[PDB]
Amino acid sequence: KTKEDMQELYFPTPKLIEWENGVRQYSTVRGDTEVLMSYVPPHTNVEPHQHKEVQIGMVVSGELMMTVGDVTRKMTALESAYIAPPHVPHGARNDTDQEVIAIDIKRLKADETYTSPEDYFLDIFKTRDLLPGMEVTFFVEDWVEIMLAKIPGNGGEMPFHKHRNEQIGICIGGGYDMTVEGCTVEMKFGTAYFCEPREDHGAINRSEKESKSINIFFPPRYNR
Ligand SMILES: O=C(O)C(=O)Cc1ccccc1
Ligand SMILES: [Co+2]
Ligand SMILES: [Co+2]
Ligand SMILES: [Fe+3]
Ligand SMILES: [Fe+3]
Repeated sequence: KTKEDMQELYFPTPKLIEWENGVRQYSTVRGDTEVLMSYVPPHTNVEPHQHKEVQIGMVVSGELMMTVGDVTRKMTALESAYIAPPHVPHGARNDTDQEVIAIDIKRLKADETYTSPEDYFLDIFKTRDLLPGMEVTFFVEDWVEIMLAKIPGNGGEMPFHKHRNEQIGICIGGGYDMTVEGCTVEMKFGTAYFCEPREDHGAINRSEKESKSINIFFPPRYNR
């Protein structure tokens, strides 16, 4: 209805969560899904836990030793992702001298079955550009597609559209305008958006440089 009301739906205001061990997170929520961007300090353990929600994790900057179930893997920035199905224990250590920036999606929606690869970690692959100039890379599982998109500056654009797939995402680069229904927000590093099925959305990068985004489809839209 109103601007504020749409903004709070589609571009929820984040809360900052701080842990005793020094991890800070920015949490944004719409209904069945939470996006959490975490800053994990050098040489820090993230204690293992487990929960009924599924969790998808990816590193955006730095390098993170991640453990899902009994699989431990080194996660490289923008080249790694895993799914921890409901109740599978997971934890991590930033074993480096550098901060780690990560994103987690935590989700529990009716009528979704949360499969994962047998060893949890997904394999990235390129495809042809989504639109010319807009390079994308994906991880895909039966119920979720993760699309990393580089939107060029100087008017790189995703035309305004809708689809039945739910689509949630986060700017992980400089910035661009994103619009959902009646609300346009200037995306910054970390800004999350949530589109329910059929809500119209599009984006335009008017800055002078490319911006990156992680865009996640429930269920897959491109690699079905
Ligand atoms: O492919 C789609 O459905 C999209 O919405 C893609 C997208 C990519 C980058 C910014 C906004 C939307
Ligand atoms: Co978790
Ligand atoms: Co879309
Ligand atoms: Fe939802
Ligand atoms: Fe320009």
